[PDB]
Amino acid sequence: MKVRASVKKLCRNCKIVKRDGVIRVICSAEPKHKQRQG
Amino acid sequence: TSYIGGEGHNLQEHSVILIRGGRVKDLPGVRYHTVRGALDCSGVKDRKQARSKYGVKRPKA
Amino acid sequence: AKKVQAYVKLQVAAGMANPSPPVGPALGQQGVNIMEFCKAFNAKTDSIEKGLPIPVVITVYADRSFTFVTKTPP
Amino acid sequence: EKMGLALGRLAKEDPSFRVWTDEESNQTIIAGMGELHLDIIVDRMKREFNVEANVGKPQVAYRETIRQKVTDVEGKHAKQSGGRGQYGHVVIDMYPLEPGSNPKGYEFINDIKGGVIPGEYIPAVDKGIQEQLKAGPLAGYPVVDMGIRLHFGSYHDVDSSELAFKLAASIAFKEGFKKAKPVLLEPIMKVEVETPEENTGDVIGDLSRRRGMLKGQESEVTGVKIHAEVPLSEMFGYATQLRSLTKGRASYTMEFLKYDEAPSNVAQAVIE
Amino acid sequence: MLQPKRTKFRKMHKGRNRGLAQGTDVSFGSFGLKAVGRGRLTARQIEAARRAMTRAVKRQGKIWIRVFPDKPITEKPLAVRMGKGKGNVEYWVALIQPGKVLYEMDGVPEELAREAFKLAAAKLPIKTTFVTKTVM
RNA sequence: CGGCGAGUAGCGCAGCUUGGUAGCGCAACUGGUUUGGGACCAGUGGGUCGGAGGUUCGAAUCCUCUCUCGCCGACCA
RNA sequence: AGCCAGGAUGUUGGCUUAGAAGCAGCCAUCAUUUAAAGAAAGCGUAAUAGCUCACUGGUCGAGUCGGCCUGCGCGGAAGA
Repeated sequence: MKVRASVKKLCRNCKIVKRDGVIRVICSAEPKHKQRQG
Repeated sequence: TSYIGGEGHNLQEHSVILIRGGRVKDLPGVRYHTVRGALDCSGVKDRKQARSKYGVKRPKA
Repeated sequence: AKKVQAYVKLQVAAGMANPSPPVGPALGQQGVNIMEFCKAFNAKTDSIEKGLPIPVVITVYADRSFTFVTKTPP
Repeated sequence: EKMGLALGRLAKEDPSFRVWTDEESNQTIIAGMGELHLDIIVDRMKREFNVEANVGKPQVAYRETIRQKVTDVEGKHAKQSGGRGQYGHVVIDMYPLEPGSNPKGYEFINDIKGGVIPGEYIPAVDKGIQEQLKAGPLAGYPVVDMGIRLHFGSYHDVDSSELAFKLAASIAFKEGFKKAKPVLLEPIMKVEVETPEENTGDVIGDLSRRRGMLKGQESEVTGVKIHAEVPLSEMFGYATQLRSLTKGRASYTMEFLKYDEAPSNVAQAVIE
Repeated sequence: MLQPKRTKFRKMHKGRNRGLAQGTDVSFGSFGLKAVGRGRLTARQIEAARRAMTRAVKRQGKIWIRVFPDKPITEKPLAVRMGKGKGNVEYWVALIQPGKVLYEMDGVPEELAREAFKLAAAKLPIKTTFVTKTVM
């Protein structure tokens, strides 16, 4: 999964989540967007 | 080696062909005339005259 | 007045009989193979001008019959 | 030796299996029908006759053609140095003929106003090029499309000999060839494909991978008649990479069309 | 790339950089790329990050560097014992004093404008921002 | 990675110290001579000096900065 | 914002005629019915179809939205 140092939505169906203080991004229509570590 | 008496052949590096004797008196060493129309050689065409040699089968006409 | 049943909004070729090439398969994804295309269409086209771009709504029904919602050169 | 016939025994016993010959590369063709068809042939040879062979890949022709003009670049030669020298001056203009109608690849006519090349030599000087053309320098493979117009020339009475004119021409060609900066051509095959109805989106997508392009396709009862232009190079064993997609329901036919451009990366696989 | 043509000296003293900018604001066009940092822009970056801008302004508009290197840099080769003369002019830079407008641009509107500089600023070491030409 | 010393017509070599003109000879070429070729005898073309930039009235030239390539040694633990 | 219904017509809107149907891409970026609906923000397509949002009306029932400048914080951050 993308562990980009600078996460951001690659779509609209992407979302911004604040789990554990860690910044995680979850997409339901394209798993590729899945990324944390922002 | 061996000489291919004919007006255009197709023999090349394979398919064993029958070989018979006979010097050519034209090429030092070339002392065997190839067997044309035999084992793996298709004999010449364009010929009817003296077709007993050159493996040219009988003309239909 | 319907939605996509088996029907199409394609080919303008009336007079160049048997309009196979450019459009035949453009609607042949669902099977409008060239044969059935113009026999009933031309039997209806016999009222107006050929040699012109006559658009046609190919309304092939669920029972393989069809009457048209065709148009004139848009 | 014992091999080729060893298959002919099994090349008649199976009427679907054939054995051609790579004329232009002097080799052999195993004409099978799939992974298995090819497999057992190897092993049938392997143990039944105890004769091992290595599977390989087919060959191509790689013919060339020029893409620009040449100005006039000459080819004079004089091997006098005592005796009966070899003299002949040839200054010529070779051009990029189209790959169109006319049968043979090159084209040749004369342009010597004053007949400064006397008679006999023309066909004579030519023949060396008639010979020269069985192979091209750029690769080591034949060439086509020579629009050669013979500009001028010059010789000597009893020294300028045909050998020189066969010779001197060649040099004019080599220099002439470099000044027209040719490039390879590879076999482009006209190929059709029948695709169920649904795996078409994969077959068409497939050809794009293999450099082919969308040049006509129509739908039928349970298939489609697809057409594209693709070099035979990118056709090694299509069926395998083909069947795997359409549940092996497709059916294709391969007919040669014409040679065409060999691209950059493709152009240097010519390495040897 | 940008390089001074036939200047007067091969080598220049280091020289500090303390001081605010004086090539203040939007002179030529409508938008600009104003820098907030303080850093030795090298000749390489200016160009490399310029074509890195023109791609997004396809063919419409007008792009303008407001900078020019005119500053050699003297870097010694490997394994060279300190001293033994002064170095070699390896490349050129253009000092930046905070406040300097780098890339004025005009033509295309605000939106695409915000973009060209967005991409461009990425390939430059100094933190920068956006500016607009105001009345006076 | 420095360091002296060349680089000059297709080719190999003068002219360079001291700044004012580009040569030695072969090659290609032209004709003469022989039935013809080899050789030979008289003539022509053929570089503007590796390149940039300066200083000079004038730069092949005297230099600086780049380059091109030969030889010298790149060390003592 | 949800929850609801619509999101249509001429129009496949040209070309490169390779297929490009709002959606490869270049140009235009019109007008109808118009409460409004872009000759179009996105997923889809061999190419259509399909599935949404733009924008507009039902119920609902209280504030809410979007940029900008600073404070203090999170990540980026792995060595014997």
